[PDB]
Amino acid sequence: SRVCQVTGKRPVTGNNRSHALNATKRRFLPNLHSHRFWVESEKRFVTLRVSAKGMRVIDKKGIDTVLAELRARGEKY
Amino acid sequence: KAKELREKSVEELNTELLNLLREQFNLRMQAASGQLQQSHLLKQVRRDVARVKTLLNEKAGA
Amino acid sequence: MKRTFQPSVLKRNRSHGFRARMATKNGRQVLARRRAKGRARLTVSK
Amino acid sequence: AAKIRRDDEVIVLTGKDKGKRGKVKNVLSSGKVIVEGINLVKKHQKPVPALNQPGGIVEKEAAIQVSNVAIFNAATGKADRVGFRFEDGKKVRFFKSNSETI
Amino acid sequence: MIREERLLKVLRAPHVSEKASTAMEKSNTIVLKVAKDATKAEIKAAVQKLFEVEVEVVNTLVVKGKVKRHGQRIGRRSDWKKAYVTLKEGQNL
RNA sequence: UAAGGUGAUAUGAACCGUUAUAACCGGCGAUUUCCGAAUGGGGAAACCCAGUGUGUUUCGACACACUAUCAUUAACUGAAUCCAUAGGUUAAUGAGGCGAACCGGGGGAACUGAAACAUCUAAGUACCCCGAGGAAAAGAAAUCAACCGAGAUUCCCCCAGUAGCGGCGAGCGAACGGGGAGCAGCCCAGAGCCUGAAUCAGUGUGUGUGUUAGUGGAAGCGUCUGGAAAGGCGCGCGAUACAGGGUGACAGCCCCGUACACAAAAAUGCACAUGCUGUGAGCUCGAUGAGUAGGGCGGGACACGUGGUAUCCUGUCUGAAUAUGGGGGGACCAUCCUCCAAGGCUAAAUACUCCUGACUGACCGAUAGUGAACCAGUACCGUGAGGGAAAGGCGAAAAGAAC
RNA sequence: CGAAGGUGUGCUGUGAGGCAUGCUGGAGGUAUCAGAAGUGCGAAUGCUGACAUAAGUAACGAUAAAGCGGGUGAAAAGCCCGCUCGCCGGAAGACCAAGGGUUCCUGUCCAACGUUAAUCGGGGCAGGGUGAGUCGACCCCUAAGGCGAGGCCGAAAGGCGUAGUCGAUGGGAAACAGGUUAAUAUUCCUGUACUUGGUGUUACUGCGAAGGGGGGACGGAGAAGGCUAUGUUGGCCGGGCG
Repeated sequence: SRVCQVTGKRPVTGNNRSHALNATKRRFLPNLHSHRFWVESEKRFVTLRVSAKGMRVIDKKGIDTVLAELRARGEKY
Repeated sequence: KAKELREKSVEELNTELLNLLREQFNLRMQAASGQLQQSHLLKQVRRDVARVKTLLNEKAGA
Repeated sequence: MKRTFQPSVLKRNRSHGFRARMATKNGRQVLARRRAKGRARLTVSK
Repeated sequence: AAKIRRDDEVIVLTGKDKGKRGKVKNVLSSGKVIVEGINLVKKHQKPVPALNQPGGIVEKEAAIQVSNVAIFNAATGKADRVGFRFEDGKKVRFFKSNSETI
Repeated sequence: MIREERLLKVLRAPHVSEKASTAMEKSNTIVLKVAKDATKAEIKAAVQKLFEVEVEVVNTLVVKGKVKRHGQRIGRRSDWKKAYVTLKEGQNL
C-alpha cells in the first residue's frame, strides 16, 4: 500500500471543490519513492518505500535512528 | 461395585473388563435372537464396563 | 420446453456448498446470517 | 419430606368418599395418591387377543389428591395434620394434635 | 481386527430372513447384522474367533434406512451393514 | 435429600430400592465419535489419502503419539560473495475463529427538504471495514477568564433556540458562566545522598460475608345447598406468616409455600489481616520532547459554508526560538494576563444487555402478544441470497364408552 | 338457589342506550363517583378466515379400441386368469449416465390420494430386498480453470501470482459362458480364466532420480480391400399328414 515507512503517510480523502462549490470526493496521495539507502552500520543497501518528507527526516535524524524506530515499530525492511 | 473393584490391580481389572465384554456379546446374541426375556441385564453389564473403564482411567496415573 | 432448473449435484455443491461459502468473507457472512436466524439447513449440502 | 408415605392409614377430607378410612397403596409423583377402596371407577375394559383377554366392567381405584386426605390418628380418632421434628438424630413425623410420633 | 475388544464389538445380530435361510441351506453362508465401520477382515476374525468356525470369504453391503411416518413426524431409520459370511464346511450356531 | 424410581410422547416388559451407593439435587473429576478457526495433505462439510516415532504380532496386520500457517526469541546452519547477509532446519511461547448491544478508528451514499435545483440539507446518518474492553474514549492546561479569579477528563440540568453561521433561504446552532454526580494524581527523557522507607501487580494462609444443593416453619370444625365446599350460617384459633400457586366452586388454619430462625464435605467471589518474587519512595542538583512550532498551496474538523476570520488536522513544498525564549487571549499591532506543545500512564461519575435470578405492570390474551403459547425459523416457496405461514381449550378425574 | 357470553320476549328514555325476565351456558361479574384509552366500521379494487352465485353447468388431458367367459369380492367396464380384437416396433422395445430416493418384491387395507368405481395402485401399514481383486467410484496422471507458503500490489476488505496443490468431460491392470431368487448378479453357485503388489526360498546380476531420450500422443475428408456381428437358403434332427 502507498504508505511511507518512515512517517506513515497514507492516502487521505478530501474534496475537489469547483468554482460552484461542487464537492466531489478525491484522494491526496503522498510522494512515495522506493530508495536504496547506504547503511554504514552493516555496509549494505537497505531498500525502503519513503516519501520525500521521510527522506528529509532521514537526512536530519540519520538512517540508523530511523531504522531503529522502524524495527521498534516492526516494519520488516 | 466400585469399592470392591478398587482392590483389584490394572491386570485383574483388564481381565474383568474383557469378561464383561464377552458377557455383553453373549447377551447381545440371545437378545437379538429374541430369547433373552431378562432384558435388563444389558443395562447392568454396560454400566459395569463403564465402571471398570473409569477405574482403569483413574489408576492409569492421571 | 427446456426449463430453468437443470439439476447437477456437482454444480450445486461447487456453487452453494459449504466450502464455497467458507471460501470467501461474504459467504461466511451468509452462514452467520443463517445461523443467527436459526436455519435447520445451513447450505445445500445434504 | 412428604407427609403421606406408602402405607399410612388416611381419611378422606373432601369428595364423594368424605369420612372414609383407607390404607394408601401408591404415592404417585403428580401429587396424587391411591387408597384402598375409596375412589372407585367402573372402567369398560376392552378385550384383547393376547394378554388379559377377559373384558368387562371392572371397578378399580382412581388416584385422589394428596391434599384431599389426612393422616388418621386413631388415638383421637380424627383427621390430623402432620409435622416434622428430629428425635435422637432422624426426621420423624409427629401428629400436630397430641404432639406424638407416628 | 487383532484386538479382541474390537472383535467383541463388530458383530451385532444374526439376520433371520428367508434369503438368509436359503443361503445357509445351500451356500453354507450365515447372514449377520454388523457395525457400520466393520471391515471384511474384522468380520472374518470376529466370526472365526467368537463362533469358532473357519471362514471362507465375507461379502458385505450397507442397507439404507427407511423414511417412516409416525403421526405427522418423519423419522429415518438408521443404516446398517449386512455381512454374508460363507463358512467352509462346519456350522454350529 | 430420600420411600420411592429407570426423561416425555407412552402404555407394557425386565428390573432397582424401602434407614442407606434406588432415584433426584449441588461441587469437583473422568469419557467426550466425526465435521467445523480444523491445524498431517486434499476435498463436492461431517469424507478421501498419508508420513515419522515408539509398543505389540499368529507374520495376517494392529494400537498410541506426533506431523498446519504466521509472529517473536534463541540455537545450529548458510548462497551469489572473502568476511557477511538473505535464506534453511529445529525448539519454546503467542495468535487465528464465534458472539446481540455499547466503544474507538479507516471509508462513506442517495432518497429527502429547499414546495424546481447546483452551494446547503438529509448526514458523517445508512452501510462496508479494522481493533479493544467490561466498559471504551478522554484525562491532569503551551485551558479558560478578565486585571477579579478558576483550576485534569467524563456525565446530567440551565445558559439558549440565545450569540452566531446561512443561495442571511431551507435550515444549522455554540460558548463564557452557574447548579449538580464523581473526585486522584503521576511517571520517563538522569546523577548523587539515601537503595529497595511509597506503590500497585501476579501468586500462598487465617477470620467474617456471598453464590452454586438444602432444614424446620403456626393455626378449623359443625351444619345447608351442591356432582364435588374452599360458598352460606354458627362458633373457634394463627398471624414478624392475609405474597403467590394448587386442591372437584371463591381456603390465613388441606397442600406447597410465605414471615422468621438455621445449614456446606467441596469449589469459588468479596473484605480485612497476611505472605513469595518482582516494580521502586524522599531531599538535592540538573535537564525539561526540531523536520517540531510557524509559513506558501489544496482540502477537512470546529455551531462558523473563506468571509474582515482567530484556533485546530494534514496531502505537497518549506521551516525557527529553544526560559534573556515560546503558545493563547477570534483579522492585525502594542501593553497586560495566562500557560509551557512537539513522551507517556491513570479509578469514579458515563454507555449497552447475547445470557442469568427475583420482582412489577390502569401491557396482549390466540386475526392480539415475538414470525413462532402447539416439535417454528418448521411445513412450503426459490439455483441461491432470501422469504416464510396455518395450527391452543373433553372432563374434577379417562372414569375415553364392557356388552 | 346460577356470572360472563348466546338467543327471545316485555317495558323504558329525544338519542347513543337502559332495565327486567324465559331458554342456553357453567364461572365469574361488578354499582357510585373519579382516572386512562389500541374506545364505536359499510365501503379504503382494505387484511384474514368461513360461506355463497354462476351450477350440479364446463371439464374428466391426444380419436391406438375394444368384446366375451371364468374367479375373487359387500359391490367388477377398469383388478386377476383365458380367448379373440386393435396400436408401437430407429419405439410407445432393451440398457446406461444425469436427476430422483425405496417408487423395487411380498402380505395386508381402501378413510384421503388416483380427475369416475376400485377388490387394483408409484396410495396407507408391515416385513423383506441392493453380496465385486476384474463393473463404477476412490486411486495414479494431467487439460480449461480454481486456490495459492514466500512475493508484487492495494485506504481496510482485498487483487494478482511463483514454487506447489486441486481440478474430468480425457490417459492409467486384470473375467467370460451357464444356473439361480418374490425381488441382486460379469458381485451368489458351477466351470474355466486373468491382473497387480508384500514376503520367503532359489538362480543369475551392477543397481539407483525432483534429472536425460522414446512412447503415451492425437485433425478433416475420401476410398477401398479383408473380415465379423447378423440374416437367408440348403443339409440334419424332432414332430405333423390337418
